[PDB]
Amino acid sequence: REPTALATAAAIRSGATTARAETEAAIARIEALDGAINAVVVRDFDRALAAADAADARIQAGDTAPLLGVPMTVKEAFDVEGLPTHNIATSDAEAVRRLKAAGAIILGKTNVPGGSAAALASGMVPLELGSDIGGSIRIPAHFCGVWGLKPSWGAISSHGHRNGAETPLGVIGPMARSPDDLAAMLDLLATLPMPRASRPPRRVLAITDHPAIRTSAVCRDAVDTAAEALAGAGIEVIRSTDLLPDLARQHHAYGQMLSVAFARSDPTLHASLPNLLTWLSWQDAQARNTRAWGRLFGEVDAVIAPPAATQAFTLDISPYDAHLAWAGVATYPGLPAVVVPVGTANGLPVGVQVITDFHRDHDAIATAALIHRLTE
Amino acid sequence: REPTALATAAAIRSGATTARAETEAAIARIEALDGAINAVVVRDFDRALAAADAADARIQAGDTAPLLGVPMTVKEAFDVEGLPTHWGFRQHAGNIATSDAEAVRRLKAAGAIILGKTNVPKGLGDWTPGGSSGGSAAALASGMVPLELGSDIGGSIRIPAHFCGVWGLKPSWGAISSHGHRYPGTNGAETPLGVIGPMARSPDDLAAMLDLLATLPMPRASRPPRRVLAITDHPAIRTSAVCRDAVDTAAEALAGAGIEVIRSTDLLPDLARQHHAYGQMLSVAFARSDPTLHASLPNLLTWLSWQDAQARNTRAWGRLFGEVDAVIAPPAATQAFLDIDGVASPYDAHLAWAGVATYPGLPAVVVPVGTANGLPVGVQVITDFHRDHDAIATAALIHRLTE
Repeated sequence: REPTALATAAAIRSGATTARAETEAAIARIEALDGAINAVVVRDFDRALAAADAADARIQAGDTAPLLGVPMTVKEAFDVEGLPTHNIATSDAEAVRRLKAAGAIILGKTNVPGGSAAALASGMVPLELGSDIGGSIRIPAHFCGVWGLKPSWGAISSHGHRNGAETPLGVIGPMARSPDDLAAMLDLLATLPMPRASRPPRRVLAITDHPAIRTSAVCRDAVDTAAEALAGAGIEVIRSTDLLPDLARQHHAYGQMLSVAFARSDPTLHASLPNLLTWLSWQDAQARNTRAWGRLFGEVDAVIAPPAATQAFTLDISPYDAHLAWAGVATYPGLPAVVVPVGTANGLPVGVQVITDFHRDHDAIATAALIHRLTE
Repeated sequence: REPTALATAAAIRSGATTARAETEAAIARIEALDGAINAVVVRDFDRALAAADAADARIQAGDTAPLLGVPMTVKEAFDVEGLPTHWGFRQHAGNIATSDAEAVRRLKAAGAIILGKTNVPKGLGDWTPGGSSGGSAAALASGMVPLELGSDIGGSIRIPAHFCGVWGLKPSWGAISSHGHRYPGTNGAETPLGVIGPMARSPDDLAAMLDLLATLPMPRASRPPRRVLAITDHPAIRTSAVCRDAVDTAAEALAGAGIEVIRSTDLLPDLARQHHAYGQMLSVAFARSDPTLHASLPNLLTWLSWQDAQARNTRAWGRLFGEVDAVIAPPAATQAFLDIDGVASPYDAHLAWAGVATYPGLPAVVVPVGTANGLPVGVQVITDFHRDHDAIATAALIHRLTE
């Protein structure tokens, strides 16, 4: 039941603890627990302790930065100066730069999924930083019972996260065990200030079935539980609308675009890339999809849905993207989506994803928080 | 000249005039110039007066949205609800915009009155300088209206502003939504280059417009600049003496106010390579226009590689902006006197000065700095990505100092 990031920060500021203590304790927890959970695959414990010392000095000098002294890890795909990335990074990723400027201590990097989600769930650290490579923020968060924000496309710079430009599906985003933690991370990471949460939602679309994959009853029931809780608080919940984009076609288009990213990654598959004119048509359809979602969001304030179809589930040197169907609902149009834990079933976490309109990230967090409070 | 937009808005707020009066006056000024300047090619005067009435009601109800009652026009490329956008229908009603472009929506919400739409700027060799040829810039320069709204992929904000002696912001890439705007002849690949932006006769006007138009809040102006790079030569084209001298005038004014002006730096990205890469991207954006461009389309891997190089370019500019606060340069190679902002080829040298800021996505303000040979001449002020407000402030400083 370890404290939140904001709680740790305020405790360091108030003199109830120090950055050094928090870093020492987190190292101990990792060494204790990572024995059995191999999450922290790149350790930077000595430099971290020295940085904790630096942060303590800052605190004593009266500095008031919102994550000062808070230990954390980040996905191994982020450059951290002097650590390896799949090759030694000569500079920090932009997101890492911003986290350090806010005072956080990077203890090391977690293995690609859910490393980050495991580190959070096991209590090792209160903050983490993932990236949406096929639902790699939301699905681990759902599997492991923690919180994740897959932000609006382009909200946060992915410079230093792995030859340079932003990709039309990929985003980086915060993971935590608290919505207030997510919100503070978003405000630190965002290139430009994101709109503040508006009024509580008045109407929500709840969906439980996706044409591309069968969803388990547990995941469906979780959405239903959330829907009923919202209804009970006087929010109107609908289950169908003419403004819902065609999810089958959307999922097909998502898989096409996703396969480009992975075809480009290996020269042997370079022959199978589409031609430029096809690519430009795919980008136009993506843009249209975003606008279609915008129209839906003229009628509803949020969409609630499964994060994934299930709960948590060689001599050779994936084509199958239907497990990503639920992730692609938000990813393809670039909409923000928060995964929130809503309980355990069969001794395993289950969450719900809350999708809002483009740039309504803060609302996704607030509505997720509302669901959590109403579901206890 | 006529008052600025912010001056008009304060006069309406103070009760010195009304939106109705301002709209009546602007209509009269447009009609007065029908002989010589036909820039307002789509007119919506009746609905405008009713919208002026609405704005007056808002004022009476205590609203203080910053453009309330201020008349304006917008480039004909923008959708305005109830006015023609050519949608390809072989009937009238099919070609009527059913909604405002996002930028127009924002302007109207802030209280501006859209009287109508201005002709797209005329091309190089088709040219108040030029009469109507400047479109938005001509409407501003002639005093018809104090606010305008343009779009710029190869200079159609900056260069008309320079030709006509008015102000324009080519914002940071992505700063303002281009929903409801269409670059004729493009195929989606113009998206990494094109921006929409405000035009006015005042830096304060530009700054207020930017804040109303911006999707997300833009950083506030920081301290005054301490160091500026002045450049007068581009490898792809010869620049006229007068355009060079304008930069020199601005440089000397800044220097005289104690700002350090340099003329060279190791951190200046390679303008020749950048100009070539800009032309390549334009040749894809406009490939629908021409069988030759269609034939010479690259493969996808090459396209994606061009986008990576563009991203690297932006960062190279960022490194330059760790040492200087602004770059001042010609807006264009001359003064006044398939279609890519007035030119017929993606590789036309006349785009050189436009490309300096366009390719990396940097903000650039064009500011009038006087007249030579009886024609306006301006300077473009380029700042780092998202430092739009600094571009405007530095432009404003230049203007004050060259009085």
